[PDB]
Amino acid sequence: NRFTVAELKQLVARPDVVEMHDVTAQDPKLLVHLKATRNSVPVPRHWCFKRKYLQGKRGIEKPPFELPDFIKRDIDYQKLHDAFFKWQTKPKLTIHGDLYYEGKEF
Amino acid sequence: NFDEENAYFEDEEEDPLEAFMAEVEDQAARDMKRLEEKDKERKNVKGIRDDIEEEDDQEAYFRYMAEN
Amino acid sequence: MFLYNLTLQRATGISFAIHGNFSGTKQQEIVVSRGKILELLRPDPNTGKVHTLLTVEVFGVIRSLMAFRLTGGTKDYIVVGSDSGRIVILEYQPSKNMFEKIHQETFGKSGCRRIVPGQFLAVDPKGRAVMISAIEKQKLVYILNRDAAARLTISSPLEAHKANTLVYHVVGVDVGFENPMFACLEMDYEEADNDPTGEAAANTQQTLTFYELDLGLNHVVRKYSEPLEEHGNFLITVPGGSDGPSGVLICSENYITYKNFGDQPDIRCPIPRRRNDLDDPERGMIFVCSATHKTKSMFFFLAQTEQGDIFKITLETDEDMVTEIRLKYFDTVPVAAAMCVLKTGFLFVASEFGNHYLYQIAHLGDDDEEPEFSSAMPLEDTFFFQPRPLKNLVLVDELDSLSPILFCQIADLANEDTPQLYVACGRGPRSSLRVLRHGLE
Amino acid sequence: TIHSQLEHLQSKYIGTGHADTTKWEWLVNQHRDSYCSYMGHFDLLNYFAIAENESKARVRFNLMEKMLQPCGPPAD
Amino acid sequence: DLIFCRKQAGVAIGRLCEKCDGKCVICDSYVRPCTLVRICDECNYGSYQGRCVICGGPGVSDAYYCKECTIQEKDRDGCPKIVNL
Amino acid sequence: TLIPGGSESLVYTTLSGGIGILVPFTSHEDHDFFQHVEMHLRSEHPPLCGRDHLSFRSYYFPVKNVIDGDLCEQFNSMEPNKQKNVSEELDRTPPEVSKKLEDIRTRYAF
Amino acid sequence: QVAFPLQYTPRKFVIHPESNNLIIIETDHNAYTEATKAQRKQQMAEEMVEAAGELAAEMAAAFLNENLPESIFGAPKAGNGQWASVIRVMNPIQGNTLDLVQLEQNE
Amino acid sequence: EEQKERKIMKLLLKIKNGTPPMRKAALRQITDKAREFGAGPLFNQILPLLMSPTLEDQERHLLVKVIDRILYKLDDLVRPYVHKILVVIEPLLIDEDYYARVEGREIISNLAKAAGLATMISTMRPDIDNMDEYVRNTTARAFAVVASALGIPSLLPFLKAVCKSKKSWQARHTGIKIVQQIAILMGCAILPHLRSLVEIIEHGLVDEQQKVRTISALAIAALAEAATPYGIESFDSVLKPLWKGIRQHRGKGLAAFLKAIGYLIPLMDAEYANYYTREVMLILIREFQSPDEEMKKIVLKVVKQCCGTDGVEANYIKTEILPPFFKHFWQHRMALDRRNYRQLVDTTVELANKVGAAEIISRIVDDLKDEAEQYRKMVMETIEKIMGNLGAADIDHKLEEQLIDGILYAFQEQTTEDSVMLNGFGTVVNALGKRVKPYLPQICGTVLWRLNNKSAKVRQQAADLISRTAVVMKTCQEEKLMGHLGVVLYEYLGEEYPEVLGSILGALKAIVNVIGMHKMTPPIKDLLPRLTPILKNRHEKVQENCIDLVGRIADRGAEYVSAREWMRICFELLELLKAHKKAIRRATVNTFGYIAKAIGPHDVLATLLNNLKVQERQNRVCTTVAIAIVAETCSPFTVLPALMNEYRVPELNVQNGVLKSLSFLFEYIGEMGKDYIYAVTPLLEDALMDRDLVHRQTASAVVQHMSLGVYGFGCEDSLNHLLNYVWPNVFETSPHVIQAVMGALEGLRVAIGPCRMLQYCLQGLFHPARKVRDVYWKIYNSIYIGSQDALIAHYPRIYNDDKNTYIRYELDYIL
Ligand SMILES: CC[C@H](O)[C@@H](C)[C@H]1O[C@@H]1C[C@@](C)(O)/C=C/C=C(\C)[C@H]1OC(=O)C[C@H](O)CC[C@@](C)(O)[C@@H](OC(=O)N2CCN(C3CCCCCC3)CC2)/C=C/[C@@H]1C
Ligand SMILES: [Zn+2]
Ligand SMILES: [Zn+2]
Ligand SMILES: [Zn+2]
Repeated sequence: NRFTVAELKQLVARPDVVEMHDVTAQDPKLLVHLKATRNSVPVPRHWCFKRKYLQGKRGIEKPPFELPDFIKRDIDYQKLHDAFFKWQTKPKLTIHGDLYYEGKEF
Repeated sequence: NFDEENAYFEDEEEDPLEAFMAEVEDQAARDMKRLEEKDKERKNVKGIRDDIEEEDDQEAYFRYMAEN
Repeated sequence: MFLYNLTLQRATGISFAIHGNFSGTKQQEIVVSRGKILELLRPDPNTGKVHTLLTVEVFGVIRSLMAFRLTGGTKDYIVVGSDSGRIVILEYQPSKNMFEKIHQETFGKSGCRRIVPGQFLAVDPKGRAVMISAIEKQKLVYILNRDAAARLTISSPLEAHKANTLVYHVVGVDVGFENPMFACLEMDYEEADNDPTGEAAANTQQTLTFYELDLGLNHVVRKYSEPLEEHGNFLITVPGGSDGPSGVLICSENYITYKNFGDQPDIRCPIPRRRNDLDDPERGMIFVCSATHKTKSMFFFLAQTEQGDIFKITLETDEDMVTEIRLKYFDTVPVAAAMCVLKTGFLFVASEFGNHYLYQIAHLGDDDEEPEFSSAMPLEDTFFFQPRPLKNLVLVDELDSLSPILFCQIADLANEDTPQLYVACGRGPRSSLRVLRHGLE
Repeated sequence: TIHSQLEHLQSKYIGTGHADTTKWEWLVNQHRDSYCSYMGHFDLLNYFAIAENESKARVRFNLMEKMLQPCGPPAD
Repeated sequence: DLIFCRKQAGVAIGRLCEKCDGKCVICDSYVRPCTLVRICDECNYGSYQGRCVICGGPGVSDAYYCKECTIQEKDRDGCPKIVNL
Repeated sequence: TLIPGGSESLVYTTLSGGIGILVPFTSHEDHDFFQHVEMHLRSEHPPLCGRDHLSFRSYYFPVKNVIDGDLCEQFNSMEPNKQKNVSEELDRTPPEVSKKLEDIRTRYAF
Repeated sequence: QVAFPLQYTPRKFVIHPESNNLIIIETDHNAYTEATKAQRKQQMAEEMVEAAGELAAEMAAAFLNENLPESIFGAPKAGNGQWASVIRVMNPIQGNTLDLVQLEQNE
Repeated sequence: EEQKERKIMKLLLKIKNGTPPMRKAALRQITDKAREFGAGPLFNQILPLLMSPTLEDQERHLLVKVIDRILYKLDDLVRPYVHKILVVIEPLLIDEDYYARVEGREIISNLAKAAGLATMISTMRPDIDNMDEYVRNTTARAFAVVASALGIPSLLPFLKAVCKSKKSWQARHTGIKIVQQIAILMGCAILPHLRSLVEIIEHGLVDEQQKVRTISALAIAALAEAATPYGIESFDSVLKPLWKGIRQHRGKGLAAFLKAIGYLIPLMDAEYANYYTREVMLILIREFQSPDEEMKKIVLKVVKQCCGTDGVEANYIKTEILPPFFKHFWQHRMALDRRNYRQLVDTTVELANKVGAAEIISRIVDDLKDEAEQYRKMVMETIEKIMGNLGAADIDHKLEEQLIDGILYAFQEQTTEDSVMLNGFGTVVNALGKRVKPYLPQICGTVLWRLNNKSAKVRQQAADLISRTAVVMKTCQEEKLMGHLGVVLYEYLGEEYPEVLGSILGALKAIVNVIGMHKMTPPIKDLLPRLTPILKNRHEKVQENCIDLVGRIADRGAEYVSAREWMRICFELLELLKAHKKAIRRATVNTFGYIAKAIGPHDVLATLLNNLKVQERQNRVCTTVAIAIVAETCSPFTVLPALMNEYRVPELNVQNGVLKSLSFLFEYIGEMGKDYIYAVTPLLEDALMDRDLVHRQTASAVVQHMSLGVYGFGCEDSLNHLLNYVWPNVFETSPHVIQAVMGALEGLRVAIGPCRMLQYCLQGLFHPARKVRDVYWKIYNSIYIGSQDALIAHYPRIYNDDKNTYIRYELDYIL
């Protein structure tokens, strides 16, 4: 008394958002409809994994911290303050729906 | 009941009412007899106290903890 | 990009209106609420002009506005319930021309919420208690007192919550220095959420519930609750004590009912209809607002329908019992959101849209030939009357109001150099196109 | 036990959900607080009363009447 | 058993002891006290009249919410007195 | 542009009959001064019915790059003691603050 | 401000670039058109004249003569899917209506 | 079975010594049980336990709640026992404990509501006529409680009947006492029934019995006190008898009538108030000469009450009232009389508040020089009260000279160190201000003589006087023997008594804080190295004053001592941020800010980072606080690069310290952080990608504090970017990590808005796995409880199915 993947793919307006477990929900039609809303980033993708969200591979061994360019170019007066606020740039930022996951650094 | 004035004042010491009392006594005796008889009481609930008749939030939380 | 906001012309639509002696003297003033602006007006009894004394931006949503006075005082206070989780009490200072905040009591989170009070506000007619209520289960009661310096003191709130309950309207009941009473139109929806057939949704009635505050025991109790015949909108406080009986008027669809707890039967009067009406016969008729005028000799009410017809309601009474409700056609004015009857014989009409009006009540008493309807009259079938031009009222003043603005164009369509504002505003047969120019005329 | 008390107080507030909440309960909750928000905000009611050509008291009464059973009666 | 009271708060002002004087009752911060704490009537009665809301010792000064808790409207819940069962 | 020889503004219209404008700042100094005026008036002159001013202008979305000039012009209606307490933090007298408030209004609107 | 009266709720207007005239559209719900009002009133008259009773005194001729002004007594709000719309050409200097096009009942 | 119900109603022990949950459970069940148990057994057992000789307060309060519940569950069955209950609880109404009285009144109120009025009257009427005066008082108080519970008009007929009783005067006395107790208990709520009560009690003022007249006057006074400032038409039939009585009576009854007059006068208009004052004033002037002291107290109260109204003007007062008042009341006999001493002071101050300060101040200032010191302290108290309430404006040359000479002579002629002379001297000099130029040499000589020796209890009082008067001491343009005083205060820096050292440090600080560091005699490079060892003293006053003094020195005289000593002093102050006292912490924060502003952020920041690396927990937390202080005083631009350079060390427990410092820094600077969010974003990225749990927990804390710090400033880009890294941690089982994640999410709900949060929750609200649903519904409930109203505009569209309608059609309208 539960849909199959191909049967539910025939009912929905957007079949490419249907997945393996989606037919096992209590209300798959509402689930697939919310998966197709014109926003609403998806789930963090590691809920079904078994490695506690930290992958022990990919060679994470790397430099500790690279300071920005503005970091390098009393200790410094209001002229070097002027320098730090003339050199200040906006860094790279990801938009609303770009979640991070273990792999997406390399 | 304390006031240095109250102590000062309370220190120097050395027909219609009857009719009203009689009427009150008759009414009171009738009411007492009716309650003792409990023969004709419909128990018409006057005012229901919602707080007295309804579990509080803390009581509900205790009940929930006991349940699980 | 950084922007600075400026207001050029404030809002002119009225939501609520109260009247009273807010300056402490014998003259009467009106406090009106815009959406987010509070405003004090004073109509001149010599010329009939309405002057604006004070206007303040409150930066919130005003949802309920009441006036009350303590016993022995000569000045009225203002109770405001808003979209914050606070009840506020204000006092007008005539010498400083500003509103002074007297009390602030916080009870919940901000915003127009389902279960946080602030939508309904009732006050005891003697001024010793105030009730703030939400549309859902939560209700709170504050006791108001006075110290030896004649300043107002407020107590901690008493709860009267009741789950799965909806409130239509709350009013305070006028008792003779007895325990304060509050009346509510309530509906329980618990049964309707459990029936999949949809039959518990129907067969569900409004109740008229009475809440008694026992100042000796300091708690609120449900005393009486009775199911009603059909669903009613707002309630009306009947003046009680030593001048009048102590009940409520329930305004409903096609009817108006008087009700009181005790041995008093229910009295119903159907609302009269206009003879040869051109409106759809399936539609009913409700009252939209009311105004009470109490006099040391008698009292009456003024209620207005959706068509804009004001009827004059009087009450035929006995030593304690009410026997008849009599209705008489009074006049026709635009549909109002609030009506205030002022001593010195003035009626203030704040319309839902468009200009507001101040009328002189020219004809006191009723020496006329037009019929007077009654609850004692038998009818199998409804009463009928003929609408006519103004007979009891005279128009004295008209306050301009741009609400609602629907379309605007700023353009130099004349051959001045300054542009004019062409504004399509208004609704129904009272709409208009207005040209606005900056300057004096 | 503070976290458990929070889990009991959050459940107490009307409109909150949990892992067994159905579509019907969610939707009637948002319909009900939508109607209350319409009753609260003065210019939304203005918009509706201009749109459907009714008095504001009539729109308020209609919303209160719709409050009882929004989205129809429940399942099974 | 560290649980807040969470009853309807009244006109009584919350108090803090000499050890808890600068603390916020909800988050235990010391920066920027902003809003005066109110407690219910059963927490302010008889022997409970003046007492620390955090621990229960003799109160010496007013309890406050921090600006961080005031911004999130955490001063809008019930009585914040710590009660043990 | 509303006045002859003035600057362009964004005029809006409301369902309650209100008319208002949003005008851009041209320098950082005016923006900073008006930001500090708004900050100090948010605390020492709070809304009358118990509302938080910053929370009201963030009703559905947080405010971004707008200064409420209807809160700022309430400075001219405070009492002289609080007007002095506010003005002495901006390193200024009340008449100078009043003149600065009137300048931006007369630059765009009436 | 100067005001010029309209018939229904105005929705939107445009400006003619050459003549500087205004083209306004007005529309209302629960509303009759002029023709529907006239024929509904004639219907009610002919039905009240045949009320089967002495047919000897005519309130119908008095009911048809004077129309109570809608700006004072309101427009008859009748129907749930009933509309009424109008297109108007107006001079903005004066208030005169240059042209008026009435549309059918439920448009 | 009988003890059946007893053994089961040991529920009251279930409650007495029981847990709160079972407390309320047994409460509810015994409430349901009451009607069937019966009032007989229930009361037979509870009234002994309430009569227990050593019951507690909370226990007694719980017993009251239980009685109220039984009264609710049994209304008309309590009648045959009412009498009994009363004999147990008619006491507790004259008890010296306030809460005992409240509990007794609540019990009697619930009993009167349970039973009827007729029953209460029938059980209470036999003790109306009793001869034992102890019973007639509890009876009147209980009748007042019953009137407050069931209403006044319900008892008005019984009252009207009982005080017309021709049978005995005791019944009339008790009825009038009932009216008086009703007034006392109900206050301003008697106003609608004022005239009824007044006409009920008014005929007693002319009785043949003297006890009835006295109690009637006391009841009139009580009603007038409850009514103020309203009600004078209701007191009209009493004006003639009261004044005729004060004209004919003499003694106790005269005192009662005068109390009534005094409570009635402030209710009148100017005419009546002015006319009535004259009459009662000639009578009161006659009564000034009375030996009785109760009479003196009543006369003083009436004088204060009448002289405070508008109908009485200063001319009549100074012409008729002041000579006899000052001739009869101002003698040291009044000073040793402790009972009326405060009354005399208050009456004199409130007289001066209307007639003018000059006359009062003169008439008593000639008396500042006196053989008795009690009479000296009295005059000083009155003078300084008047000076603080009105000032020294109309005080002139002769009066100024007399005041100064008197206060100087009173200061020297002092046996025990008292606060009276100290406060008098202080307020007199502070009110005179820049006017006392030569009495400044005089006062300096006096304080020099007092501070030179004599046991340091005179020296600490002199130091307090210096601390409170140095402002006016220097603002008069005089600095030299100011330095002479500072030299001596410096020499008095080694003291075994910490209380005197606190006052010495306070005086030194008040000096150096008010005189300029310029041109001042005692050198700073001498005071400060002598001052730094006192910072380790363990007395609170010494510590606070020393820290305040070092702070002032660092704020103004920073260029007089080397930076190395400043560094040592700040490193020593580091340990005072842990003080159990709030004033110590406040002063330490201030002084650290000053020292940091003085010596520069670079060296102190390097030292603070080194100290953060190597120490135990509490010292590292204090170092974090110190770093935040340095970054706030000297703009965070000067601290952030050096702190971010320390995160570059490839070693745990160093990066975690940097993260804790950043957390507290953003929490402490709040709004100032809007210019520094772009600089710390990559570091927070790195810390959120880390495997270490403390890294991610602290990064979440930083995100929360940063979010709540910038709100309304347009920093949503970086906060959304950081949310993209915070969100994957919602599936974390560790409690501390998930707590920090929830805090960060609720901060982003405010800074970023609820729409974004709902967009993050939508796809998980209905996930097939129960874990995802639990987590997402917790987050959603947190988003819903705050800002329920905004969510109305954010919900996504959901289409109708065959059974139900889900579209919100009103929002689709288009005008
Ligand atoms: C994470 C750090 C720890 O929680 C730590 C604070 C705490 O765990 C320790 C235990 C204990 C008892 O030693 C804590 C010490 C307390 C402190 C260092 C705080 O100092 C005080 O309490 C002093 C007093 O209560 C009030 C001083 C005051 C107002 O400066 C307070 O901080 C503030 O309110 N701020 C922060 C905001 N800051 C700006 C500056 C511009 C204008 C003022 C308001 C905005 C002003 C000063 C105290 C700060 C220390 C954290
Ligand atoms: Zn907090
Ligand atoms: Zn504590
Ligand atoms: Zn509590």
